[PDB]
Amino acid sequence: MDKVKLFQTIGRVEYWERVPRLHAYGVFALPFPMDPDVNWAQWFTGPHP
Amino acid sequence: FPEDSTFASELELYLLRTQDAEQTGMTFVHQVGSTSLPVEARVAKVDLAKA
Repeated sequence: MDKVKLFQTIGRVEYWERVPRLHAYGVFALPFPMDPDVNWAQWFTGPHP
Repeated sequence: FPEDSTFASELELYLLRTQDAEQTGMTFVHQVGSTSLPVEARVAKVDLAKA
């Protein structure tokens, strides 16, 4: 109440795994620049992959 | 003209000019997690000279 405060959570991490692909299929990737008008932060919110 | 001596008649100077390919170019910029892209082709030249 006043002199003793009980247990109370502070923070929380929800950590996830990645998105897999095929080993034998072979990745081919190239870097492109963003389109700035799109809200790119909206796409990257959730921790689940 | 400091003097010099030889035993033969005619004097041939053969100059070999060399324009090596100059080490130019910057490394290409990319993002981590990408397949690389190759470099351009450069040229070296050799010319000679007779006197």
